[PDB]
Amino acid sequence: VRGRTGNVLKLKVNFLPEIITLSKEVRNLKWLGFRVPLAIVNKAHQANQLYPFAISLIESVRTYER
Amino acid sequence: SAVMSATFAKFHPNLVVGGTYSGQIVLWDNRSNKRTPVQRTPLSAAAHTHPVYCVNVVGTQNAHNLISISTDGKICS
Repeated sequence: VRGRTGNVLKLKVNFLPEIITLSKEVRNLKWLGFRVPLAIVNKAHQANQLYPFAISLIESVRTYER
Repeated sequence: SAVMSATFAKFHPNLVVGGTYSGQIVLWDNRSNKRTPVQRTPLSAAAHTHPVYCVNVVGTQNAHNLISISTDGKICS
């Protein structure tokens, strides 16, 4: 949903704050591989594989809306 | 996209290129009626997954190899 005149609603990808967290997970694991639970490792593996496809979808949304 | 290390292009001063945060690399051309990149890279498996931190030229116009270093442990010349 979008907030402006006319009450329009735009497009979106559900991977907006995941890019930052994936960078955090990649740096925390390659940097030293800290005492990070395997659930976070599962999140990193489930979202890093989507990360280029996710931001490509973000590119599609941004260019389509532009 | 968030371009990281947009370096030059040897023997192509106006055909500037740049690696991005998305994992793709973008090639601009000021003299192509598009300041937006005229040669964008898709974010498929051929390109990089993680952010492309260092795109860089290797060799002259004969072997214009453009190594795009990414944070995936994968680079693309």
